Amino acid sequence: AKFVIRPATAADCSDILRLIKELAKYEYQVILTEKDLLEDGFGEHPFYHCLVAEVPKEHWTPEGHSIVGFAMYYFTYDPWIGKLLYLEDFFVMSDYRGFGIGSEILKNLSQVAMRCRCSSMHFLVAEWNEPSINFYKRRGASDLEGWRLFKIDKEYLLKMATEE
Amino acid sequence: KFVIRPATAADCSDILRLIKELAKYEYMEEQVILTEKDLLEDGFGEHPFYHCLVAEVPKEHWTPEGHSIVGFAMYYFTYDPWIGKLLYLEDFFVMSDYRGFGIGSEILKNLSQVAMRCRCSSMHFLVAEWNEPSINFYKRRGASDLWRLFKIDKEYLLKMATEE
Ligand SMILES: CC(=O)SCCNC(=O)CCNC(=O)[C@H](O)C(C)(C)COP(=O)(O)OP(=O)(O)OC[C@H]1O[C@@H](n2cnc3c(N)ncnc32)[C@H](O)[C@@H]1OP(=O)(O)O
Ligand SMILES: CC(=O)SCCNC(=O)CCNC(=O)[C@H](O)C(C)(C)COP(=O)(O)OP(=O)(O)OC[C@H]1O[C@@H](n2cnc3c(N)ncnc32)[C@H](O)[C@@H]1OP(=O)(O)O
Ligand SMILES: [Ca+2]
Ligand SMILES: [Ca+2]
Ligand SMILES: [Ca+2]
Ligand SMILES: [Ca+2]
Ligand SMILES: [Ca+2]
Repeated sequence: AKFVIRPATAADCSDILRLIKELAKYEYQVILTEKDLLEDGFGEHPFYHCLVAEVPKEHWTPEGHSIVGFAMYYFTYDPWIGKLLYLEDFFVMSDYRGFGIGSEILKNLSQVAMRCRCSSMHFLVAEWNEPSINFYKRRGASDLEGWRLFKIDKEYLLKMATEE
Repeated sequence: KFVIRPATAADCSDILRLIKELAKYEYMEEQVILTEKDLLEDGFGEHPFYHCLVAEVPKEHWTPEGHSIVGFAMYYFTYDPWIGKLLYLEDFFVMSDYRGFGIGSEILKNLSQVAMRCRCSSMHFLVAEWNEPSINFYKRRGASDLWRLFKIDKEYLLKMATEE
């Protein structure tokens, strides 16, 4: 009912994976491990940053968890405009929604963007996810040729890395 | 006769030049509002928001105007919470008169070695549907072709950042 928003620490990684998997579940599997998450976020070069919502013992989940929400983000670069904050995952446990946790994470995300001089914050939302679409729209969000996403998988990267 | 190397801060005027030539190629040169000063700050300060590789030619092959940089790639890392680290190819461009000589292939070898060193599972990138030469260029190297994007601008972010 009351809560604190703070940067994640390494000891939060198990809760982060649990919430990544709960958001995946809401959108739809997840093959990332706690160890990856730990190395990728808290090693020498962080590949993502996380804000976490923490509730007092009074309001811990039935399973005993203090962390009831999170956001995962990273920076991207638009070579026409400049740096962007990219919001990757954003989720509050179903029983703690509607009490301002979300809005507080978004204020903290907003602060990061201004500190870091991002012109905009970018994020994906599913078509069917109507409550989230309206929630974002209320806060200023607009929606954005025809350019296709391509990927080259590690087996082909390996081939090119190791040909001369 | 060419070397692929990491960009240095002194290469920023060339990077902007090639950013603009790629946007022209993509029918969108008028969108480029980035400056050389932004590139320098964003690329060559405390926190780089992109990385760049450049193709430099020797004196005997400099462009008619005298430039030694004839190609580049701009990249950054993103994070897929289901999978882990990804290498995201933002811009990839070789000046027309210097295409067909192995430069793009060699840039792609260097990108693939970044992905391997960094343990990225895949390299992701956008390709316009009209851009047939490049589509086939990438498909011959293993590329596979494979939800609404919202933004919140600076003024709305500042708004959320500064409220109780
Ligand atoms: C992942 C991405 O990058 S995009 C996808 C975003 N994530 C999701 O959709 C996952 C499911 N949803 C959620 O986890 C959350 O609802 C979030 C993250 C979207 C928002 O977090 P919350 O803590 O619920 O936000 P907060 O409490 O500040 O406000 C939510 C708003 O919805 C309303 N609301 C939320 N729950 C309820 C409810 N059960 N009944 C009535 N109204 C509700 C609130 O009144 C509030 O309204 P406002 O827009 O007028 O301020
Ligand atoms: C972010 C993005 O991905 S945006 C889209 C990419 N950019 C564009 O479309 C802009 C126009 N394109 C460019 O400027 C590009 O970098 C490209 C895509 C044209 C590639 O750069 P290039 O230097 O032309 O590539 P490179 O010269 O290595 O290879 C092109 C072809 O010539 C052949 N080739 C080049 N050099 C040699 C050589 N020395 N011996 C034999 N064959 C050669 C290659 O095999 C390749 O053909 P393939 O597809 O059959 O293998
Ligand atoms: Ca996500
Ligand atoms: Ca910053
Ligand atoms: Ca220069
Ligand atoms: Ca681009
Ligand atoms: Ca690395």
